Amino acid sequence: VDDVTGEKVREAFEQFLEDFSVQSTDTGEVEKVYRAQIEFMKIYDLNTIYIDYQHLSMRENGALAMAISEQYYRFLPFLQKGLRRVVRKYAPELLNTSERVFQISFFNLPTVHRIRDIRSEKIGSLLSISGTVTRTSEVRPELYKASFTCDMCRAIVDNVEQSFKYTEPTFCPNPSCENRAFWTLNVTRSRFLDWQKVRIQENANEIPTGSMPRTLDVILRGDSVERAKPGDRCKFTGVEIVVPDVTQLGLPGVKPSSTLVRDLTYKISFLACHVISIGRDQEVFLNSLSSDEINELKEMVKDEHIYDKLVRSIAPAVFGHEAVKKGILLQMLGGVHKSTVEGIKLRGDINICVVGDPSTSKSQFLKYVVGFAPRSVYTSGKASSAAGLTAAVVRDEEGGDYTIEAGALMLADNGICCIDEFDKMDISDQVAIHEAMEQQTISIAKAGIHATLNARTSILAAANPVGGRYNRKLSLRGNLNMTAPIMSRFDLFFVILDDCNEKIDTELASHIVDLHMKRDEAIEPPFSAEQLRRYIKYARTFKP
Amino acid sequence: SILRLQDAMKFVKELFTVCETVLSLNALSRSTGVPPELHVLLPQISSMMKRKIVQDDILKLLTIWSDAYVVELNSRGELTMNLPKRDNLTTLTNKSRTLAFVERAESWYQQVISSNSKTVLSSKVQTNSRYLANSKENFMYKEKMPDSQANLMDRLRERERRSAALLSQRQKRYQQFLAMKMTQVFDILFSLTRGQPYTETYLSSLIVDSLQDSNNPIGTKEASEILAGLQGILPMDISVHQVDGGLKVYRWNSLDKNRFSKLL
Amino acid sequence: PNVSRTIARELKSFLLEYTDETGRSVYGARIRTLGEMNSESLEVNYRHLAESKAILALFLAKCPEEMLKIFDLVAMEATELHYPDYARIHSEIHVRISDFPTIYSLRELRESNLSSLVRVTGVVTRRTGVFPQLKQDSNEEIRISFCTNCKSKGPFRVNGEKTVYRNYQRVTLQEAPGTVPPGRLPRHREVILLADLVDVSKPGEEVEVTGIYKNNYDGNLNAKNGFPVFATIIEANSIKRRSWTEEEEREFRKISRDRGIIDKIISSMAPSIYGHRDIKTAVACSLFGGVPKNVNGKHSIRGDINVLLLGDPGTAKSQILKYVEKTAHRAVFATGQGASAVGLTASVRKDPITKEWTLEGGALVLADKGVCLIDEFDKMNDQDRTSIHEAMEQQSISISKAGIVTTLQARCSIIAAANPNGGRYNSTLPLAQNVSLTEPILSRFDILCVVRDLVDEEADERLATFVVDSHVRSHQLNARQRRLQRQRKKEEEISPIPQELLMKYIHYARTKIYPKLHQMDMDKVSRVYADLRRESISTGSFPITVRHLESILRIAESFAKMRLSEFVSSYDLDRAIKVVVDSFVDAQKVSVRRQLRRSFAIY
Ligand SMILES: Nc1ncnc2c1ncn2[C@@H]1O[C@H](COP(=O)(O)OP(=O)(O)OP(O)(O)=S)[C@@H](O)[C@H]1O
Ligand SMILES: Nc1ncnc2c1ncn2[C@@H]1O[C@H](COP(=O)(O)OP(=O)(O)OP(O)(O)=S)[C@@H](O)[C@H]1O
Repeated sequence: VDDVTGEKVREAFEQFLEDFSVQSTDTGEVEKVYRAQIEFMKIYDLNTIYIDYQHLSMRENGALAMAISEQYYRFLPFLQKGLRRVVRKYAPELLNTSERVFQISFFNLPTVHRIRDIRSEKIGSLLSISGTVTRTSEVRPELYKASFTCDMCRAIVDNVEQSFKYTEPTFCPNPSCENRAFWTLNVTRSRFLDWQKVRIQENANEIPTGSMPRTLDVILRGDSVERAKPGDRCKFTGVEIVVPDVTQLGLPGVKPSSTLVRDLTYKISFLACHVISIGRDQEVFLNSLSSDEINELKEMVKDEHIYDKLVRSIAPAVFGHEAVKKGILLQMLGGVHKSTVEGIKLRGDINICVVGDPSTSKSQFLKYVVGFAPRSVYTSGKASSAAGLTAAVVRDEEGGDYTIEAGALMLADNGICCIDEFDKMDISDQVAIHEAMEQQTISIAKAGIHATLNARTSILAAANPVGGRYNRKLSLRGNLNMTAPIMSRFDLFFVILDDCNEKIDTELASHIVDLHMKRDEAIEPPFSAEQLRRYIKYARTFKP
Repeated sequence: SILRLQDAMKFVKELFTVCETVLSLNALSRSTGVPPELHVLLPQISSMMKRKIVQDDILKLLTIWSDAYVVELNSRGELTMNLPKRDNLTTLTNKSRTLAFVERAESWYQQVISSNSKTVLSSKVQTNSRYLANSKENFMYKEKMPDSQANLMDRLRERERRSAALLSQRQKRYQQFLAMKMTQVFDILFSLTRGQPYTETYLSSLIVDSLQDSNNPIGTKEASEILAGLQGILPMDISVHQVDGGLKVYRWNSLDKNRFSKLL
Repeated sequence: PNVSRTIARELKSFLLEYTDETGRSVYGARIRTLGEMNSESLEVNYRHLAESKAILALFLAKCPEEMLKIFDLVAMEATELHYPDYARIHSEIHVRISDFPTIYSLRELRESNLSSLVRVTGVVTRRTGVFPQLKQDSNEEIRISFCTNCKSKGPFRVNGEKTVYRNYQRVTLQEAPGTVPPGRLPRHREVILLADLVDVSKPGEEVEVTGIYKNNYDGNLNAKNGFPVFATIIEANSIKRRSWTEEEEREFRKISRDRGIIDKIISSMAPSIYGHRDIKTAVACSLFGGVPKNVNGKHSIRGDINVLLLGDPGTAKSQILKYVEKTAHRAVFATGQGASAVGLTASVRKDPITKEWTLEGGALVLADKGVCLIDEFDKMNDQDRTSIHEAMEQQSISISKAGIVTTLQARCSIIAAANPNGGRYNSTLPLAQNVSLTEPILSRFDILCVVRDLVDEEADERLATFVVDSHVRSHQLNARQRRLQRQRKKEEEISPIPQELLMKYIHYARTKIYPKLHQMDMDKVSRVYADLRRESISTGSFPITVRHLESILRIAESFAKMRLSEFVSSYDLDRAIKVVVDSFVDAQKVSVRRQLRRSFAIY
């Protein structure tokens, strides 16, 4: 029934992209939508078509889309073949193409998966994966369908490779002979699509704090190549196939062989068809958001004292410091970074840099922000090195070439990259930051590779004064132990003190106690640590 | 000079001798219909001559012999040109076209001799919202007109009253807000997750960090509320019963939903 | 194309019997030039062949390599029927083609283009040595069906020799730096060099290749057995190591013939900066460049300025050099954090995966005939400092290393943003003591942009107004018209020349004009130089050497290029002496005030 199962899939899918998939008209786009997609595609050379998954769900009550999702890799060739029967009708691109290739790429899936959610049960299925790229590989052309030439018949064979090992026919389909001599490969009449392999790793939001983030390697084929960039968060979408790796020997052991031939050793690798990398636009962000949540924002923005209601609600545990809490609330809300006249581009981000006496709860702000600010990173600094902080150069065996490691700065793009104990960081690593402060971009010329990657990253700091605690006696000049530039580039400064009192220390002690008295978690601030996030994700778009 | 310098047709007719060639070249390499933007072909023919070549040269080619091409302008605002022939070429046809073109140029020469191979005109075709800003409310302490008496207590005497509704109103807002969220959740777990024994913590931590890392985020315990609401508004399939910690959830059986979502 | 015997005939109608403009066969000359030169390589003037027979030219798309392989053998028999000796002289001759209109940049290559002909620009990033490439496994070494005695699992070993060897030099070509948009790593393409084209190119130098675009695999499997490493490789067929409209240069001259150009350029040199005319002046000077002049007599002296910008926090120096990166033609921005001296200059390595010697152009090499922009000098290791000092003095990079010997040329200027030791300028204290850079490399530079931040009640107010207005101005077909023209209105709010004009201007300048001098003032400027020498011996220690003098003319020639004179002028030489003398003045101690009068005899 699986033959006619794939054929019913074909019928249903051809039917879906046949009729309209979008009901809108006279306000959005025309009723027929994927016909318009095909028309756009025909004039240009897109070579692939993206289709919603929601609409697939809305086609046959999801049953069609469900079937496509659960088992997918069986239908990729099935659906790709079904597509022609459509496109041959309307857009005669295919005979004029002289080639018959279309990456039917899905997108907007309802359920992203953390990478540790990947199993083998999801084999051959369709899935979307959030994560952070790292160490892209240079694009290499990959054979897709080749022309094998017989050794004596010299006939053409449209043999299809499966990214496993050199495939080959068994009898020369030219019925003149049924030879088994190795048909001579041809590269010309062989459509090959280049692919780029990137090592994706789990982000911070989903990993339980304190655990090492698992990784994996994913492969990008088709036009999806080159769409990645070290540091950019992405939400890939595609199959979850397995690639044979002869390199697995020893410690596992028991693994079987193809004898009734040699051991088939395997390893999982996502293969993504479509890439999304995002992360006056209120025209976009608003109408994108449904009318309901507009009421919630409407509330949290039309209230009078939000700017106060917010600032005393950024550090529920911390006691007071209404100066610094302000400094942070402004951090997560960057500037505009709008470039000048074509001459140059100037920075649009803020870098608050606390420096405080002992027990000032300066590490709490960080180990909070880095857990509340999106795509952030916490590094003790002195344990780390300058090379690690900006970018690393490392060698890869794929092409025997040098390439880039994203590092804290590049994988901290568009998020706060907090740091601890600058003073402890010897200058050898203090230096490697400057370009990620004002010029906003890192530039590296090592081991032959010259490149420059933009790191639009807010930074922070928590270094302690020179003598641990700093003499009120002494001045401030010979008291911070940091040079002029890095003292300037910090567009805030907070030398936090710590002094004695009664009408303060009593309150502080009562507060800490109430904290340690779990039952007395009256700490509830006006705005939760969640609605603050959505309110920001709105306010990030005004560019006054 | 005025009579013979106008015999510079070679410096323009040669443009027709090679343009079609590279044009044909593009035509014989581009299966997209070979749409042409002068901002690429113009440098191409430039290199082909190394001379300055600007659109005016194509305009002079149009002026001398306007039928051998189409000169329409693209919707983006760029003037293009394609071939009139319905197949690629037969180089003898191209040769005869170049011959008749130089013959047309000589006819121009005779019938003109003043005119320095002028250019022809182009064949032109015929051709608030909830922005939640507040730029005024932050003006100043304008709130100085109402010089009322203790009447303000009056207003305040009603304040507490509305505090009852307002609070509850805000409460209903979540009864509203969460509502819209669940409108997608019965297609979040549904459309991908057919593992029957799913628990609560895992499913929640799936909901958060799902598409809720896009424009519209959400919090964990809020996801728990979403689940409880889904179950309650559909106890037919979704059966949730707690063992020791965390409420395990039912075995999915994929109903239709909005028919009950209208019960907001 | 099997019947192509007749087609080869028809294309060999053009073979010898074509002439033009009073005879003089295009190839009747080439055949005898080969008979007398023995270069085993035919030229094919594509311009004339394009006129000859359109079908033959178009045949460079379907089977272009098959077409050319059929063509060149009959060209061989042609030069052999012309010279019956020639066939025995060489082993085989391959033709080369003149030029195409197809200028697909490296950023644009598609599967439609592969296996066809392509002409691309770029820069040779790095190259290798000659390969004896392999090219019943003829050149498989991955396909062995039953040619093994123990073929079940006992492995049989083939040799890698006794096999045909093709002259094979794999050159990495990357996109031209500067043109690369910021963020994107420049593409790499492996072009192939063969018998005649071997070693004809170096790294760091511009090239233009005309080869085909094969989808060929490499037997360095390294991944799986029946899966070679497939690279989209350019096969070279002609290499060129190397325009704008007339009335363009006409109105261009119309502008450049004014009197204000030498200062309108300055005031337009920097888009969003307040003050620092002196530093903008030096920037423009070392941007335009001067006429170099090889000296086989004593030592080749380059005519290329080298500005060191001794900065100070707050002063927009890095923004200046970022503007320069954008505006100039061959900018290579590299910061003293990722210095790794092996990176700045060229280096030679062995690749672990393929066991092949390569040598890779450095930042100085990657910038040749341009500007290399470095900053945070005092924040780099001293060994980088030593290598850069060597490079500046020889303006090139010789190399004689394990398995390789050559001499790359690195004319390219250097702009350098520095940072004084510790914090800012201490005081009027000497510049040398004020910086941890060595006296040799200090003297290697000619211009020293001394900037300083000083509190002022008023000048800072005006500057602030300026900067605020800067952050104010930052932020279909008719909308694009109304947008382009409004961007140009903002281009005019900074009243002097718009930018695109100025970049075309600098290109025009560094291309065409090469000014020189007259005898008249050169000995009177040596007189002024001697007067400087007496004012400097009155200063005690001082680096006043031949470099300090030659800088003057090296700047005056840049000023002439600014004026497009082809020969130095008075006012320009006075500008040059002013800039040099006061750049020196800034470096010195309290004497500076005395110096303002002491060496004032010039002004
Ligand atoms: N203002 C405060 N209110 C309540 N608790 C505080 C406050 N300041 C410090 N604490 C507590 O005291 C501990 C010390 O806080 P910090 O001084 O921030 O530690 P830290 O970040 O390691 O400081 P350094 O400079 O790196 S040694 C924390 O675990 C806090 O819980
Ligand atoms: N005339 C000016 N107009 C506008 N901005 C200016 C001007 N002068 C300085 N600036 C500022 O200077 C900034 C860049 O200065 P930089 O040259 O980067 O200083 P800096 O050399 O980076 O400091 P270092 O290297 O850490 S010592 C710009 O972003 C401006 O804010």
